[PDB]
Amino acid sequence: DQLYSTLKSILQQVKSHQSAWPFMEPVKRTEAPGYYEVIRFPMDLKTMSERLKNRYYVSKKLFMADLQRVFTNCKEYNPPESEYYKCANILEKFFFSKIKEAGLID
Ligand SMILES: CNc1cnn(C)c(=O)c1Cl
Repeated sequence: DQLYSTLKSILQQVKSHQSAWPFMEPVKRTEAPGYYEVIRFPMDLKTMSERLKNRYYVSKKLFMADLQRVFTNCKEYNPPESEYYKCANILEKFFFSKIKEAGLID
């Protein structure tokens, strides 16, 4: 399947990015005590990798939703000038450039 191959490529490029490090695994409670009382829909790149493997991403829309959720969680939780927020905006720019380069559409 060509969608799977394209999404796998985009996701791995995102994961290899220097600004992806905060988003690689679920936020640990020890890193942010009470995070899971605040953030209703946690998401991270490890979870997305498994979802990709399990053939969840049958559309661009589903893939976009999860990656975008990584960023919105980060911006909802963290101050605008925090390193985490800064990484989210850098990685989001990159993400959208990868979507465009792949020609990924609905
Ligand atoms: C390691 N990533 C983390 C850690 N703490 N918080 C609050 C975050 O939002 C993220 Cl992405």
